[PDB]
Amino acid sequence: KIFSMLEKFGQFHWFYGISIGQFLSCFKRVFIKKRVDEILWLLYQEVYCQFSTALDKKFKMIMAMTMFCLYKFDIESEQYKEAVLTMIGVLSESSDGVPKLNDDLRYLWDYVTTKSYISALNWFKNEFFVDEWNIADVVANSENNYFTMASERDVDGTFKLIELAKASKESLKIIPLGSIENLNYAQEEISKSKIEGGWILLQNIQMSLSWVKTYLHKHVEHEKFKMFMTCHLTGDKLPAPLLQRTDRVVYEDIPGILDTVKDLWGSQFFSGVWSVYCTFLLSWFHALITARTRLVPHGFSKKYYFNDCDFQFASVYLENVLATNSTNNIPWAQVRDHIATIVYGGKIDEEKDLEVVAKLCAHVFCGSDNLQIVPGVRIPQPLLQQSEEEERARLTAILSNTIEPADSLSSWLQLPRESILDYERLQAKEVASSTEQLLQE
Amino acid sequence: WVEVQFYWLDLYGILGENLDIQNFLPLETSKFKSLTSEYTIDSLKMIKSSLSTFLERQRRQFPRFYFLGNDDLLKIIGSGKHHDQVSKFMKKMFGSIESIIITGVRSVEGEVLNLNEKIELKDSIQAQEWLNILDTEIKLSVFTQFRDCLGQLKDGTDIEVVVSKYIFQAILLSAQVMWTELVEKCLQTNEFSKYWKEVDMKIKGLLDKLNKSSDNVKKKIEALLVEYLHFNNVIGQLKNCSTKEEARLLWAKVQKFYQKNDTLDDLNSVFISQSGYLLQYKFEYIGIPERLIYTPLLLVGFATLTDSLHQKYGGCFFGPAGTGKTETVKAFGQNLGRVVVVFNCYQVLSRLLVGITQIGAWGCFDEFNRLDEKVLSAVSANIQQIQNGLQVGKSHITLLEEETPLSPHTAVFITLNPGELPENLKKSFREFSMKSPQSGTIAEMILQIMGFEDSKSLASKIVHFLELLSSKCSSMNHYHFGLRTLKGVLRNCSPLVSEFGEGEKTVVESLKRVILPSLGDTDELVFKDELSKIFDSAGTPLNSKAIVQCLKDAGQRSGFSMSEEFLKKCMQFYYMQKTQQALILVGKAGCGKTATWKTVIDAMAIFDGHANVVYVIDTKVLTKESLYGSMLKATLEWRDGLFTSILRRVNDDITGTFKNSRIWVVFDSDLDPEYVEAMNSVLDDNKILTLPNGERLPIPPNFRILFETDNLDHTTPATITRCGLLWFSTDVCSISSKIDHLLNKSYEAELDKLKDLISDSFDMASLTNIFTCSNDLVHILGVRTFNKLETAVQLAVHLISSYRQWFQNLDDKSLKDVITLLIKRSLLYALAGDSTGESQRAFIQTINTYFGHDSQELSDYSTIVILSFSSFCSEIPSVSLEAH
Ligand SMILES: Nc1ncnc2c1ncn2[C@@H]1O[C@H](COP(=O)(O)OP(=O)(O)OP(=O)(O)O)[C@@H](O)[C@H]1O
Ligand SMILES: Nc1ncnc2c1ncn2[C@@H]1O[C@H](COP(=O)(O)OP(=O)(O)O)[C@@H](O)[C@H]1O
Repeated sequence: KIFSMLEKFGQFHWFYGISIGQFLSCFKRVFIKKRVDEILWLLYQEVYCQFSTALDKKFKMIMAMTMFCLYKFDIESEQYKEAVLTMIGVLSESSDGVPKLNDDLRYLWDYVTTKSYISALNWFKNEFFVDEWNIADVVANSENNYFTMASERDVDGTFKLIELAKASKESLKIIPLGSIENLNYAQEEISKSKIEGGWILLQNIQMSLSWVKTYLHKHVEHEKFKMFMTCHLTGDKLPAPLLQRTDRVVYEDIPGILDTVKDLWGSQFFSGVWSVYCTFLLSWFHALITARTRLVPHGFSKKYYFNDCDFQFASVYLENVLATNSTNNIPWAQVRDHIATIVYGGKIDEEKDLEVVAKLCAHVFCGSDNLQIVPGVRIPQPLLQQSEEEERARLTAILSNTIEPADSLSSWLQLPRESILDYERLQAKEVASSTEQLLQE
Repeated sequence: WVEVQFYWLDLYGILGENLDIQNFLPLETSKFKSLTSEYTIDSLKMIKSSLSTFLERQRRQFPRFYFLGNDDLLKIIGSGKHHDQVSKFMKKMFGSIESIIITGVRSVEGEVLNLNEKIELKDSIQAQEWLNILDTEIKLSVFTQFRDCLGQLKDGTDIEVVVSKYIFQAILLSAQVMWTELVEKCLQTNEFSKYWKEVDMKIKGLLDKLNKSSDNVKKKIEALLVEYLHFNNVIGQLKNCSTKEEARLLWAKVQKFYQKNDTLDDLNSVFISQSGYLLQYKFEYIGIPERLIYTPLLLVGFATLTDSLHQKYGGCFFGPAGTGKTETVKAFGQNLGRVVVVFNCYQVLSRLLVGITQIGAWGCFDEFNRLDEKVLSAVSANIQQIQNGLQVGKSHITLLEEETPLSPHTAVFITLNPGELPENLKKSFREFSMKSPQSGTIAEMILQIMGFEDSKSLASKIVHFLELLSSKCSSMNHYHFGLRTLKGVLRNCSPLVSEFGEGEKTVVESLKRVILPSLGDTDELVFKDELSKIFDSAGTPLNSKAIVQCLKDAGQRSGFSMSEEFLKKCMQFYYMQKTQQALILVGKAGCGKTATWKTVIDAMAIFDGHANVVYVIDTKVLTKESLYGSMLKATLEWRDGLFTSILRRVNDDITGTFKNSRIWVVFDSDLDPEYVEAMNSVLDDNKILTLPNGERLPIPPNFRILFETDNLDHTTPATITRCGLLWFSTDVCSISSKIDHLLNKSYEAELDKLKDLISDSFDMASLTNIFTCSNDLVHILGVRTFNKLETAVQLAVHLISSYRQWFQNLDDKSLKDVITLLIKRSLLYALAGDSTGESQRAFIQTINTYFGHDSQELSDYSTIVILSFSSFCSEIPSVSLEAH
């Protein structure tokens, strides 16, 4: 039954294709780690802890809930079967009625009544699947040497692999592509690391999929050698023989906003006080728009992808504006228009997204006497007797002391709570419908 | 032998004649000398492949010669003494110069340029040296025209005398410069009315000069008035600004032109400012090309292109077709005084790309999504390499595995039509999505430049009318209501103003003449209702009695019927061939197309007294090689195709008849894009024919091209919009009209009494009943009865003609019965002759019950023997077949 469910997952998307030798090796790991009920529980726990990290968050929740449902359907009675079925139905708003009356089931009904859909979905992992796996646990408990780390856009695993290499004290080599010189350098580095070992990083190989078809099929036990390649979940299809011979890892984008601001401002290494203040505001706005990007049903209407390139171009534009102004009168309207209708609206092909981006620009680049960028904290205007280092210290201090609230997706992005609750309800409906399609078939 | 001799003479003129060029390939030149002394084709081809490195060095000597292939370039090199074959192919060099006048050069559209000084010519001068000298000379001529125009304008001289002497480019950018300076001087104070009035009287005086000018002066003046309307609009907007912040923002958004007053250089002395962003003017001659009407969204596109190109990253457009991306790119490029090459969608593409990156010009890609995976990947990799080399500031780039120099001003532009580019391109490109351009502003400014007294209101009305047409009419394949159709309508308004005058009537009449032929029937009624409801003019009928009388005379001469639908189609074809050159006639099968244009030919031959020559040609019957030509690769021999032979014979004009006659070449077959893209150069306003050998055969103005087709599923909208499209919604006749025309035709192919009896016997009362009864009958290979009337007539009248030898010895009743029986048999074997036997007997019963019981009832096996009415039972001959 578990293998049938995983075959369905592999049929849903081209990245989830699960082999059979992997399943048998996971079953071997069940006994390796340290009566029939205990063996079955260890089977379920080990299979989830091995095959969760090869899926995205939505399919993670789907597989967790389906595994809990199958275990409770086989172990518990018919009343709990009907209760679980009707809770899954009311999650998708298909079956209406209270479950038959269990402390944990009462907690589920309390969470459903309070419309906390993400907590209801994560309750299964909170209750049954106690153990969790990160990227380090996957790479440490893997016998292979070739790894694929795919993810969505608006995020990258370069810093995560940097942290992993620092943790393992291994010299990593990030190899960007784009030129035949880059391809030759990557080939030479591969031919070197196939002898002397070492961790080698490959990034955004979907554009070089043709080079993959040319070289990797013909190419594919050294110590401290693990080849990493990064793909995109929305990209082109990778070859199946390449995918079956490697371990698959999916990374999740961070949910915070202040962390993004800190990460952006920690790389803007320097133009005096005004340039630094402009770069600070630009980092805040890039973080806010990147946070609003993922909210596809309500905040936006289409999943755009604002990388750091448009932030860099906006920084260049602000530098050029600040250079040609000796009167200390910043043209707020000009920079607002250029950000709204060229920089962060050039790729936009819809009117409503342009209007909301312009509204956010007016909210951020107003240049008021005392701006309230978020309801939590207010950034005062700089004074007229400061150098660059004093302003940098002041901005870092005013960045550190801020508190990220639990409603950052509503208060900081200026959205009604009903929209976010509707988005979460739609996600719950999708998860429940998918797990029903897994159940009845 | 001939090919070897020609190649030997060409290579001798290339390498043997000139000295000190054989050092790069000494062994190859020695082999060439040995084969020349011996005189082979294979050795010559191998040498010319080995001479590509020498050819590459030759193209590196003057990079502007790279734009041609091997054959054209070797033709250029061989004719290095007579100073010929170079000026003829000058169009492919710069795109805005057609020929060389050394006194000067002449533009593609027809503008002459005068050099600052003459350049000495000798028979021992290689092409590259004087080509580069001519390029420097024309650039310096543009610079000195800039400086003397600035001196004259700052002196106080009016624009009307400057515009009549210098080039449009110089006066245009001088007016831009002085407009920037005086708007700045107005910005240092709070006064804007005086410069607004000054540019207003400047526009009015330029219009007064325009209305009595020649063709080139009219084009140049319009190309100046578009920017002067821009200046008027900008100053009017700046005057309307409440605060100085809005004025500063609007002035930073729009383009500004500045000239450095301290740099000793000339080409690096004029820069363009927009929101603090600097771009370098190139000062390349462009002539008087098409100037886009300026809109605020055009300025936004200009601003985002400038913002992208400041950081050494090219621009990239994407959006629905018809929003004006490629024309926006072209206007931006020629606004900087440089020519942007245009790619229409691998070896030739990569060669053009490496030539672009080694010349430093701009590359524009149109409709990027029609490439295969391999060529798309290779082109994306090449563009990524070029752009990374530009970003890294590399003097040379490793593009296509050759070391070629990289200019810092090279840019690549790509347009897309989504409903995509790879990851590497989008990592190094900026995307812009323009909306629907304001057709109100374009229409208003083109109407103001055409002198319409009511411009804004009429433009709003016409764009609202086009929106209503697009939102109400059917969703046919060939229906285009974008900006192309509006621009074509307002262009075709130009010849109509001499008879209808400026105002609503000319716009309504041109709207009819352009839109109405291309619509169906319910679409035509919707168009008429919307035109009556929105526009005030009711469309009074003009005085055209002579032409309709001539059409009626030609129709009665050829036996045709003058039904009002046929008159409407004839008038549409005549008014559409008055202006448009290449016409397309579309309708159902056998709906009266060839008859229509033949009637038009006869009628206006009568009307004008002008001779007509017709060359009927089927498109699909002849192959591509036989239609135009076939370069015989065995000996590089040229065999002229039928159309090209006709064009050469009409260009030669040995008899001199074609100087006083009209020549039509119809194309009576289904349209093939492979057969129409080969003559796209004839299609547009260029009116020139390209050939595989490179000849540019001109087309006389009376040399018309026609197309006849039954469908438009396999025809591109590009040729549809450029052609005048005539649509036959229904048949142009009645059944009685066609039956009478066929009877008259076969009569031409007691005789008067017989003709009267035949014409009276085809009484429409029972004929319509039996025709609508047979229309409900199942016919194999189902064709309309309108296509069976021909069979019916040609069978019946031939039977009567063959039986005419026994028509003087029988009674009137017997003759009537014989005629009726023959007619019944003919209509049986024409209408229901393609149906089953039971249905044939049913149609026999229907004929008998619908022609009356008094008439002779035709039996299922009846016949006439030599005369009496017999049955087919008696004519069966018994056969005695043998054993084996
Ligand atoms: N008044 C008329 N106007 C037009 N056609 C007529 C008229 N009277 C008769 N005809 C018929 O039109 C025929 C001429 O061909 P027609 O123009 O109808 O075909 P077509 O549409 O050009 O054909 P194709 O589709 O094969 O190219 C004549 O043979 C005749 O039978
Ligand atoms: N400012 C302008 N002036 C004149 N025509 C314009 C302007 N902007 C857009 N157009 C129109 O854009 C249309 C062509 O652009 P488009 O169809 O996008 O090119 P492509 O088909 O190569 O994508 C033409 O109808 C042209 O009239």
